[PDB]
Amino acid sequence: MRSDKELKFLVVADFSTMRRIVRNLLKELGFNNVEEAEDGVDALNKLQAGGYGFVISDWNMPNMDGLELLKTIRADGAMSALPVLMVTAEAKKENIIAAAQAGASGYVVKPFTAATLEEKLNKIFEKLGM
Repeated sequence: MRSDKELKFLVVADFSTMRRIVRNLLKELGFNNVEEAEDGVDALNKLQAGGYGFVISDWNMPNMDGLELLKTIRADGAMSALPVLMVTAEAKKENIIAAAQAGASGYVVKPFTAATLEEKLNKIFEKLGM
């Protein structure tokens, strides 16, 4: 429905190209309420204003990385409920375990196709009920 398509996303990544790819895939899926941030600090400044419903973060970023962003989110009372999808690089399963242990709603490995992202997004929406 139009209503659920209203879910507000925050895409967090140092690389503009990455933010562009994700933002287009979201648009292909019908989600137009998308915002961007370039590091963990910029993201927290936007999240604290509230009213966000889903966060997608890349892993390596300056100032505050993705893992650190995730722990910060999970430790904040008002934010601990946010669904958070972590993007990680291949050859780094340690990153996958780390994200699971920190409370990531899910992870997606890059590069990823339009199909994979949707696949992971849908799995998350079932678990939390959306």
